Amino acid sequence: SNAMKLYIYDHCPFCVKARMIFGLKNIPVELNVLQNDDEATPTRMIGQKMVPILQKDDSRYLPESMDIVHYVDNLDGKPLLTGKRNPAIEEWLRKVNGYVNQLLLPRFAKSAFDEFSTPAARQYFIRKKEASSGSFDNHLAHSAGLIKKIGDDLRLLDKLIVQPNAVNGELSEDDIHLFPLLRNLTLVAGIHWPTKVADYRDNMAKQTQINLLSSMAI
Ligand SMILES: *SC[C@H](NC(=O)CC[C@H](N)C(=O)O)C(=O)NCC(=O)O
Ligand SMILES: [Cl-]
Repeated sequence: SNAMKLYIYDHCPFCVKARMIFGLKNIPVELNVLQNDDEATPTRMIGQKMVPILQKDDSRYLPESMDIVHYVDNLDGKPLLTGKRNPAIEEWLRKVNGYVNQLLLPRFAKSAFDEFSTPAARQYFIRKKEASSGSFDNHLAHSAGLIKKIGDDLRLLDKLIVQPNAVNGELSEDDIHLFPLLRNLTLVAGIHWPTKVADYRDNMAKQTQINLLSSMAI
């Protein structure tokens, strides 16, 4: 038995990270999606508006995706995170995460994630992102080129994925960082997915108990 709760936004890759170990280890967790404009709830918990937040069995709260990942992986004394990391994956992720939000943010803002269920929450998101990283319409109008870019980058990634259940052969923090990106990329209609990338994406979604977004791709 456990009483763990995880406060999230469904679109947030850090929140996906925090959910992964629960799925991989079959540890129950109660997901609670917060409205994107809700400052008060997370502030009561941790003193700031940030997700993910884990509520531990003792009722105390733990923020920071990777701290949650390691706490939960370590709680039973037998971690699954046993593998080496590949500097090439860190580099690839840095490069892709540098431009990918031009595809993702405009699509998140148009999609049925629970954190955007109210018009106010959706507007809050749009306003904040557009005031920081530019026009959603401009980015959407550049989709063809951006889609070709991610397709090209995915072809290299394909050659680096060792197997569908571990990017480097044994599960590592590279899986924790890679899967959320691939999972959010399934919201982007038009991408050419290489075989090994698709197999890893599909298997990891199954093993982590985290849905892909293909059914609402746009
Ligand atoms: S994706 C939503 C945002 N979360 C984070 O960026 C978490 C980063 C932490 N360092 C981590 O958990 O690793 C977020 O909560 N945005 C603030 C907001 O007002 O939406
Ligand atoms: Cl990320």
